[PDB]
Amino acid sequence: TPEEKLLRAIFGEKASDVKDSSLRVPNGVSGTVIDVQVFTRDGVEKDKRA
Amino acid sequence: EEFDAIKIALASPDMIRSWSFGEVKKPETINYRTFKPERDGLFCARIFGPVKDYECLCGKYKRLKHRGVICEKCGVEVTQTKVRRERMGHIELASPTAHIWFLKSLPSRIGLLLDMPLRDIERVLYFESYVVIEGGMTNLERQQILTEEQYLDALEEFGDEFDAKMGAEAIQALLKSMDLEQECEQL
Amino acid sequence: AAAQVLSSVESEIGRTTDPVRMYMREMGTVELLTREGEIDIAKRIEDGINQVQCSVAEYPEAITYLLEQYDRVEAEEARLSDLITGFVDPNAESIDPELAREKFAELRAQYVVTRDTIKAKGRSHATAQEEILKLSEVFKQFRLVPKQFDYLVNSMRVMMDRVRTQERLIMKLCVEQCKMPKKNFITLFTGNETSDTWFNAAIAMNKPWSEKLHDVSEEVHRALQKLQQIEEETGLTIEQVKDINRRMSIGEAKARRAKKEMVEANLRLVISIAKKYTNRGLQFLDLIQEGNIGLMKAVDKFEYRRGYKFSTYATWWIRQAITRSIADQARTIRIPVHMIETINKLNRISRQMLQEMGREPTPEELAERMLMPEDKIRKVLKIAKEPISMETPIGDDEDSHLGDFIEDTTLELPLDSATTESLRAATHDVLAGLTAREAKVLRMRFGIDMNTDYTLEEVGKQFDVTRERIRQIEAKALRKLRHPSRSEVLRSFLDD
Amino acid sequence: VPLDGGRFATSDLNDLYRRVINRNNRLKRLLDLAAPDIIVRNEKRMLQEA
Repeated sequence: TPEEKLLRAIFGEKASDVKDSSLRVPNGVSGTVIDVQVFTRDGVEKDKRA
Repeated sequence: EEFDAIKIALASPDMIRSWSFGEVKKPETINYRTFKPERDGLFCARIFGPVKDYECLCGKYKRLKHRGVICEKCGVEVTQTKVRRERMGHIELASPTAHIWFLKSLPSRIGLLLDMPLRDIERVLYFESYVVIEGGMTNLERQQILTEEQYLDALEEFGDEFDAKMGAEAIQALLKSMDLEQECEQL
Repeated sequence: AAAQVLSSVESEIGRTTDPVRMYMREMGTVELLTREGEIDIAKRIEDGINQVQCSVAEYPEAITYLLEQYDRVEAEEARLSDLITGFVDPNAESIDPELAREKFAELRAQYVVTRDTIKAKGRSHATAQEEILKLSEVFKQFRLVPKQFDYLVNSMRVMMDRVRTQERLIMKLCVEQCKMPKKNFITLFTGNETSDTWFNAAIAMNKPWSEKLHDVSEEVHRALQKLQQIEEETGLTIEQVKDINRRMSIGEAKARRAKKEMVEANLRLVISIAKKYTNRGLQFLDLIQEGNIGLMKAVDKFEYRRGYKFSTYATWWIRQAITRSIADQARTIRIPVHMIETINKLNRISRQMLQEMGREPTPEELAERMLMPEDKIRKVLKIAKEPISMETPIGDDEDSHLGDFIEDTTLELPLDSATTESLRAATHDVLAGLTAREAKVLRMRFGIDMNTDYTLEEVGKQFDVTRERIRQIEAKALRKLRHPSRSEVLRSFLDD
Repeated sequence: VPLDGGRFATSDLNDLYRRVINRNNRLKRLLDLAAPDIIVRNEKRMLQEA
């Protein structure tokens, strides 16, 4: 919308077109992680994380 | 906008055509590569409007200011998404069809208006036997059923005056040729 | 054994609505004629085709139009499109201009020697009749490609329909007006065929019921002028045209009867192929209809000169039709035939891979054996998935279906709507608090509370020709908007 | 709409309309090619059933 365009022109920030679909913790859940599990296919590399 | 009553009646073919804004011919839904509807599919963007919020099919008509501009390449009217909610389409059929729930629902109002049991109109609609629409000669009259052999035996004798069709067409011709006032007076 | 079967079925059916039984009853009446019926049907079809060819040869306007089209396509001296494949192309009982000219030389010679013999004592001369018979016998040895044969048949049908419509219009304008008998009208119309001498004879006759004729006499000649113009454009006799039309109609009726007989005889073969190909697909009725369409398309191109059985040809055509139908239809999304064939090949390979190894086929080994990149295999495995129904129960209990289980992520939510409303209200308030012309330029440049978003030159031509002054005004407005005392209320919208 | 599991969720009414349109197209192709009486009756019965 022209309002957001004017706001971006005023602030002059980059604001790259990148979605924010990260996983969050549900509300009211305060705990501790025991262990994480990363499962990928044979084509994609482990990427130094797994 | 405030309505007073709720009316219910039979729909007219021309009115159903006027309700729609295009005819659906191909049953294609989407493509396996792009999710864009076909130009003649079920939910095509040309007949039912745009998919996204004020955006054409090929993504060329940006700048939402352009409202009601028919494209030359895709032909999508730039409007809102809720337009698809309050609009419908239509299908042009080749042969007429008898409404199932008009005779299957008790007390078979079609058979009551035509003075004929349900079995007879079922045999007529399912193309099991032929029915005489209107007979000018003194041999047969309206509402006369003839089998496959009887129809061939009666067709080789006379001609150009024995009116008989198959199912929906015969019933439509009978409903068109019948007179309500004369039948009411007779009753 | 036809009437008794129908009677027993009609007496046994207790209001049954099974289409399969109805189809079996409709196809079960016609029996089979092995090694003796199909040959006779093909012979009758060939006789009808020969009769149609003779009727066309007796109609020189079709040959004239063909020669005109050939001259038009040859006048450019460079044309090798698909139109040549639709030409005559006679067989010896690829394409080259030499053989074409060699075969058309005698045809053109016969045409130019017959056109000159038209005025020889009339159109019904002995020499002219012999020349027409020779031309017809020569044309009988030329098999026409259906590509342009269908167009010629359609043109002849249109001409015949126009002639019949004119005749029916004249008959109506005569009957509905004067109540004239058909016996005393059609006879004279066929006997004279030249002028209105029959009308003068009818006027000379008493006919007390024909006194009401002056109000339609001005229209009778006006209607017959159209027939006169049609005759002048054609240039042939009405009797010969009517005879050709009747012969063509009889031939077409015989051909249609033979085709219907062949279809009724091969319905059992079609249903046998359907039973041999018993897949659920869409429905058995659609498969039977596709098989019938394939059978008709095969009959429209089948000949008995090969000395083989029609069963194999019909089976091949029905298999092709069913393959095309199952590749195009019988699925939610449309998948091309090539993609279907590739999926079938990949499945046939995976079948052997699992039989040899015992584990699910890995994409790497499948791509190595197929000699194709892994991207294509991955795309095929991703796309080849049947869509899930909308009324599938989420749990073991059939209480709640999949009707409401998907969120509506297409439209916006009240949160963003209220955020945008507050933002636009704040921007409007800021613009109202600033200078008038500054706010006007900012609204005309960006499009706040405006439909069109003007550019620099447009805002210039509207306000001031000097485009640099507009740029300075915009920059000053931006610098005043970036002031902290006025941006302390807009900094909160930094994330949005 | 595509489901969260990377698959598509179709509707039965879409399939019904597709069947009706396919039968109508078959009926039109049969009428344009002068189909026999039995085939025309069967196609009309199928269209009525659809």
